[PDB]
Amino acid sequence: STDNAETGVIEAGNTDTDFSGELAAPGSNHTNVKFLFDRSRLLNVIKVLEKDAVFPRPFPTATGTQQDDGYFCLLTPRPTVASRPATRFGLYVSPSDSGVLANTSLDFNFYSLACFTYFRSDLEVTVVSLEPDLEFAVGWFPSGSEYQASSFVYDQLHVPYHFTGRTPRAFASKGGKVSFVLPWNSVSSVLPVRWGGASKLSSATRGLPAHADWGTIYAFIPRPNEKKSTAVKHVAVYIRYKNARAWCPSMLPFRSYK
Amino acid sequence: STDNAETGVIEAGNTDTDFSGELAAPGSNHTNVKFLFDRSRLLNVIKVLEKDAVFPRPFPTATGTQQDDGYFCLLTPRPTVASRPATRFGLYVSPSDSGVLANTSLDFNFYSLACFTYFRSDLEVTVVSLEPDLEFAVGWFPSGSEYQASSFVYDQLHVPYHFTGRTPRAFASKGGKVSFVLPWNSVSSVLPVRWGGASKLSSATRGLPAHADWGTIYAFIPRPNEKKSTAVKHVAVYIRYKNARAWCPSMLPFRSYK
Amino acid sequence: DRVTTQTAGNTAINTQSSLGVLCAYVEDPTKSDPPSSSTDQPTTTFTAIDRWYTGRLNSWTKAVKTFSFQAVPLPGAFLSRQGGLNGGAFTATLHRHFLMKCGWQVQVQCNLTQFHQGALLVAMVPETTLDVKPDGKAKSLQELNEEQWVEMSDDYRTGKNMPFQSLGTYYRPPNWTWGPNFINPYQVTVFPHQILNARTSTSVDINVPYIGETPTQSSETQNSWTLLVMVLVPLDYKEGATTDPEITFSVRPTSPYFNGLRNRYTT
Amino acid sequence: GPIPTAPRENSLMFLSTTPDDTVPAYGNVRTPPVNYLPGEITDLLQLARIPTLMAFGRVDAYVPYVAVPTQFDDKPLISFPITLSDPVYQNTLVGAISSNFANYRGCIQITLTFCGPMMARGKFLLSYSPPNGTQPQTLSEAMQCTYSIWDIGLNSSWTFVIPYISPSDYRETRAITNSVYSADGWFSLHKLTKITLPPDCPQSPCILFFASAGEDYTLRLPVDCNPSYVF
Amino acid sequence: GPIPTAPRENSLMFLSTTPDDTVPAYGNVRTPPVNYLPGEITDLLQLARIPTLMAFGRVDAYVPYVAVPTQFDDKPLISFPITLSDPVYQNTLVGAISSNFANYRGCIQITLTFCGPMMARGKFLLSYSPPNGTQPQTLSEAMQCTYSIWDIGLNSSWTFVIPYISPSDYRETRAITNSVYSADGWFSLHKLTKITLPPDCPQSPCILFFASAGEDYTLRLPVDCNPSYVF
Amino acid sequence: SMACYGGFDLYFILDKSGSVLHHWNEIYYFVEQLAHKFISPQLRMSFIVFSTRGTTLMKLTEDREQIRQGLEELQKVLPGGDTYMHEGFERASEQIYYENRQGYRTASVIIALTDGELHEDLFFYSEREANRSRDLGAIVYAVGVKDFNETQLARIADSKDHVFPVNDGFQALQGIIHSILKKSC
Amino acid sequence: RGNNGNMTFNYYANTYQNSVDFSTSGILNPLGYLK
Amino acid sequence: RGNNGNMTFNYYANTYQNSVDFSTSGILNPLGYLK
Ligand SMILES: [Mg+2]
Repeated sequence: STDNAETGVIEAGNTDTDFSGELAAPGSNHTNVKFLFDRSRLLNVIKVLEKDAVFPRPFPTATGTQQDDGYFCLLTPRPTVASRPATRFGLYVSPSDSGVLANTSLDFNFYSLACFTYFRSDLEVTVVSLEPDLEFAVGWFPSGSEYQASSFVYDQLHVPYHFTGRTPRAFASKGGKVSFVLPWNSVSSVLPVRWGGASKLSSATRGLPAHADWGTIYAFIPRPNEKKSTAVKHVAVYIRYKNARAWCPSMLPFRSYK
Repeated sequence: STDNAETGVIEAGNTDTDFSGELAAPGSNHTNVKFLFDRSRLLNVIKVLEKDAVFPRPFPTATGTQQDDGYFCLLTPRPTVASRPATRFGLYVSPSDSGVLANTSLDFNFYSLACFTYFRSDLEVTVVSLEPDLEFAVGWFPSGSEYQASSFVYDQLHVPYHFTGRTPRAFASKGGKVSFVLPWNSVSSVLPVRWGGASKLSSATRGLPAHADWGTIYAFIPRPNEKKSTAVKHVAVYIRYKNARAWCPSMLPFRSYK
Repeated sequence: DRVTTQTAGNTAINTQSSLGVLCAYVEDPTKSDPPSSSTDQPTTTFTAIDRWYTGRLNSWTKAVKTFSFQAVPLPGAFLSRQGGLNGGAFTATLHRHFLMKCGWQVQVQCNLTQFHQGALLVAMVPETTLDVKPDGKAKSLQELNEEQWVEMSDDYRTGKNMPFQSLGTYYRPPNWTWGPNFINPYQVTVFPHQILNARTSTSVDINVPYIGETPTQSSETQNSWTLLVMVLVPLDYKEGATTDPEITFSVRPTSPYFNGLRNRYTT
Repeated sequence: GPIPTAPRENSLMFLSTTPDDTVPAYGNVRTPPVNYLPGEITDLLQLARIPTLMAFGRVDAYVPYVAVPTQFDDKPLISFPITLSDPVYQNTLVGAISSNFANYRGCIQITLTFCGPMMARGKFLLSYSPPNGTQPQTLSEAMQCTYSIWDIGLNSSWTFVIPYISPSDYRETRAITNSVYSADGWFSLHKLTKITLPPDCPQSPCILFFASAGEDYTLRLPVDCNPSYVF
Repeated sequence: GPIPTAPRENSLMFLSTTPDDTVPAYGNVRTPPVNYLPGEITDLLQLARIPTLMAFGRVDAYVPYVAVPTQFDDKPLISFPITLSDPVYQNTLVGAISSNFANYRGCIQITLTFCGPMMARGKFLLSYSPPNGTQPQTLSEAMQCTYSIWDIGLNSSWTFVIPYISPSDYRETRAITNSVYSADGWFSLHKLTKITLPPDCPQSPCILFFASAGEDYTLRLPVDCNPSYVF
Repeated sequence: SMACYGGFDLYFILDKSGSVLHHWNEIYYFVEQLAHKFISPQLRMSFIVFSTRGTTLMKLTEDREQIRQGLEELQKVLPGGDTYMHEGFERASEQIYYENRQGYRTASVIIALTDGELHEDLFFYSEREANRSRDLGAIVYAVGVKDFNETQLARIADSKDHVFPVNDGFQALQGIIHSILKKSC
Repeated sequence: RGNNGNMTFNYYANTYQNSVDFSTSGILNPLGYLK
Repeated sequence: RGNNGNMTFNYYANTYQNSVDFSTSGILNPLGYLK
């Protein structure tokens, strides 16, 4: 019908508006935000700790720093790099062996439907092993805490300080999984899917939120540091957004035409 | 008694109609349609995926196409071939090794009692392993969806895209089974046991329904593609028709006399 | 009594050996609501398609064996003009609508004298591909004249010859042995049927509703019913009686619903 | 806190016919409605009651009728044992639904139809013998059993309802067992008086046989079917 | 004491979309309130209804409008199949929310806007053909389909609502399948009368196309999305 | 070869498709006329049929009672089914390869019959199996019952010189089969 | 009710367990009526 | 209520399961109002 799209509001018509027709019956409510993000999906495949770690030092990290990379999973749909939140998402195309390949992550199923700016939800974290008969454990520390990185000698065995704490270290049975729901613990009222301000941090970068995360999990093996194995064991972190709310509609990513 | 069978309706008599007799008491209701198809039976023995698959390309498939056959189980009592719905059912009598032996299937217990034309029911799928100590997983995609066939590199391990999704990937415990009931998800109002129309598809063939299915399951092993084994592992798919309704009576198959 | 004139539109038909109208699956198969899979207004019945369409059918000789059938698809006989069966203003509307949802009402006439014997089995057989050669393509008017009566072979009893898809050079072609659009010739009386015996009647009367996997089906590619004249007892007479009695049929669509108007169907 | 349970010996057993549900996976699916479809089979005994044709070996080309010769003989014109595994019952809806079960109970209803000319007059005796040591062949041996005389006239069908005479309440639907002269006895169509046809009428008319189920035919105990229809 | 349970065959199974909760770990967290934020998306169909731009290949530099030449031709000025996988629908909010689903149902609403000068006068025919064997190109072949004539005047937008004409209640949102002339048919913008411009006005004005969803556009069955936006 | 053949065989690979349903009374006359003409004990013959299952109706035998018992079976064969001509050739390929393992330099001759020519998915395998049987050392003749493309049988036989209509077929194969009998030992 | 002995307690709701039809707006009857 | 079929029984309390907001003191409305 006769309209003005320069107005900015176009009323959603039906077939009966211009023609002779009828309204179709409403099919289903699967587009509900609380329904559509309330399902699990893979976030990041992280290695499993076998000793007391060294958490990745903040950027710009110089060479020679003996730290432990690819062990901590900053639980965020936004793009991360080296277990710390980033802006751009980078994947290595031809990863030659000069320098440390930084473990990046992103929630591919989220941004293809993240047609909004702010998003708040609880987080159900399921940590599925990627190793036959792995008895692991899933430590965690909230948004705004740091990793306790040393070891205390119990009975001539370097038991690290990430076995205990006031934060949930769920121990898995052998051949089992770990699943627990994390509350919204960040200091921001919502998580910015898209952020345009500047974080007044270690040198300020536009478009990088400081506390848009549910925390950081890491997997360790419940043995002291003398019982260290040799081969590298991985674990996979699935994530479900319980009780999702979303505000302020925005864009969906640019699907190319080639 | 005196009747006319040219009329087309013969009233079901008893012994008391012509003779001196009595009505026998009603035995049981095991001929009830909702009772008689609500029991599990084997559908198809499918191989278990060990990498990111290539779904079978539609017919006529030419030689040289590197695809993965015999992995997808189009969940239908009607005859299938190469994980796609067919009309005729073909079994290889003397299968010589020229060409790819296409995995056909059929529900033998269904058509011997499918004395009707249209049939609608939910579907309970139990996927029993045929391998000692097999930890598998049962992916699925509905009637009218396609298989997501690639791999995303998590931690230098080609984890395929059939680990995640919005459709149920049930993971089995080791030595265990997978059982879940699927709703009626096809776009047709009922499933035609016998269909006489033509599917206006890739070149149209009479008697072939396009969306007479509950979906397609496939079994995969939850390891990345670098952990590929050598020997072929099978899995068996049992199927139960929950809450069956059936319309429009028809014929039962021709039992021969030789 | 047994004299029922079935007036419909501007075309009425008489019979003086009427067994009765075998209404199928319901009391009144004329009552039919509109399709629920359309968001436009359907073209309902009107008084130029509410009438009978007499068309011929091949003669019934002594050479015909037992169970030799002869299939007349509905609406597939209106569109290919099978047996001189011009659809009139029904086919002029069926070509211009995409979906069509009707229930039929047929009547097969075959006049046997009291000195003939034989029994046709007329039945409205749902969802069959009996008009299609075991090689996909549908039968033209020449191939219905080149055989006159399709013999119930083993390929029809097992459903071995229903149309298939070419699997291509990649797959080894499997030995097809069965397909679900068979005919079990002994169980055709489960369908809405009457027997056209040579000593009770000369006209059977079947009235079927719309059945189909969708609440309305496509117009060009549906075969949800199939008239099926099957010989149970072969014709026999002494030399002097009227050889080769003709068989006709008379199809009337009860309460159609045409949805999805477009121009006349060009392949 | 924890409810102290004690799982049984049949824990983690997959039984195929457990009378119980299971966990949903992909629920809240509104299906499109089937209010438009007529003729719903509520019960598969709505189809055993529909009479279907039998198959008699002629004097894999079998014949649903009995050709009636003009030659006198004191044996039944056709005779077949009342057993729903017998090959005159494979392609009925009575004998092909019941062969997929294990027991039955009630009255088989054999419908006839004289498909000869209208000017034929004749009578047929229709004897169901219970299981004897010897199958009755003489008309006088079959007059004594459960019979009924069918006079050919205007109405051209006769529904001889076979009684359910058996000790056990549910007969076995499949007598493939070490066999004898088979219970449950024999149906037999005797021609009582010869069919008198006027001149210039075809010799040997045809009695088309049907086989339906009674209004008290009841089935029990599903079994796995024979999959030999597909080979 | 112990409640005797019997755990099922799907014990210790991790299903990703189980419609159920799980054990808390770190509860009793009062979150800071979000009463201040306006504009909460309660439902993602509040964004398919917002009209976004389409993308037409010009006569990865695509154009949201249709340049209108001054040369007469009896073919549609632009024509594109109504399929939400078609690349004139990848970067709409209708076709990029629905490509992350499996079914849809309802009315796509194509909004136009004549972004030419104010002194232009013209008319445009707007035909939606249902799926035919051949795409209609002549104006007389598209006059017969579902059309509507749009007269350029003071108000400069027209919302042609494409009907939902389909047999199945929910159409497939992604026709990447062995393909033919594609259901659900073709939209086509025909210029009926030529655009008559006064002197010293620019030749070839521009019809900016939009694509929203109707008031009855409904989506069903989430699927895993294509992650190829990130490569 | 200049060395005479120690054995000499003959394969009647016969179609029983739905297309030959009105022509089986002519195909059966062609086979009996070639069996009851060559009564030499040097020649063995085998009857292979195909519609959907390629089935050896009589093995490679020479006993003229068995061949008469074989020909009394071919008269009562009902046509019908598809045309899997590759499975007609696989039953002969299981017999050529079994008889190449005797130490006798024999000579396999294959006679094919077809009305309804093959679809592309079936012509690809029947051309493949006819290449397989020639690699096993056979001479494929393609006798044609009514209207047939010679090109669809040019690949199946040795060449276009080896494809014959059925009315000329016994006129052709009178001395064509007899030419190797004098060549033999 | 089918092959279902759970007369007592349905854990999952009817929409999740079964699949109900959406809205459009004993005595064994015969399948053929002579009229 | 979300993707939650547990209509019957919540074991954990609402504060432990969810995360309620602390205090400061159907009909799909449009996201843009022309005034
Ligand atoms: Mg042929």
